[PDB]
Amino acid sequence: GSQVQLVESGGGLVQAGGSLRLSCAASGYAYTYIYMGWFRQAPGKEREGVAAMDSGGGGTLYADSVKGRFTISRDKGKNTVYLQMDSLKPEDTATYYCAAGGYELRDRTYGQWGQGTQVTVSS
Amino acid sequence: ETAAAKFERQHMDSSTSSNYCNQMMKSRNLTKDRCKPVNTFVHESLADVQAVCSQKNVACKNGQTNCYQSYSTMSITDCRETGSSKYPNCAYKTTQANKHIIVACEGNPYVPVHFDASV
Repeated sequence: GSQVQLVESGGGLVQAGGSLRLSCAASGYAYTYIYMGWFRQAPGKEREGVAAMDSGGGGTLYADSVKGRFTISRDKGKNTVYLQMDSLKPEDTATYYCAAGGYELRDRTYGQWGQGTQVTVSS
Repeated sequence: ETAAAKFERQHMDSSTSSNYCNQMMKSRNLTKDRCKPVNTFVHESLADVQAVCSQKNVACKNGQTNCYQSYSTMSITDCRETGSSKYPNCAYKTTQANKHIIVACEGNPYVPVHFDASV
């Protein structure tokens, strides 16, 4: 385990109005990442921060478009971050990326990235 | 000038003395618009300093959380203005140290863009 790996699971294809969970677990880093979060890149759009949370479970921030529908949590394992996604909308279709080691929802501050997990919300 | 290149101009001196800070603060353009009050130079390879962005994630002194602390201490030089220093006539005291460096990292590739502290 010489490499840091942000292992992404969950996501995938779902109907509009449905629910998904995304899970991310880091391996290969011996300490705790202060911030972890989820970013996404939707078709036709730049990458954006979706949700982020600090290692104490605080400093929680959401994109305005997902507040009240998505819930981020870090209480389920060291350097793990989960995103419960309810009431999904077609415009939530995107590649979702786990990120670790940055600050808030600022993409340029994160240096460890998952490979990306497709989420597709159909009508 | 990219953010990464600004960090190298302001903080890297891998090839290398009580006048050192007076010479270097001027040569790296840190006395041009104002006397930069405190500035650290690192005498380690650029590869070893860039690698700190993969080392221990710690809080930056301002509260941001994308800072990284070197597992090893590094050979550094602290440059600090003297009591008489007053711009346009900047003057610095040089202090050599061996401390853990703390840098803020950004970008892709993820590299140092700010020198935060030494501990």
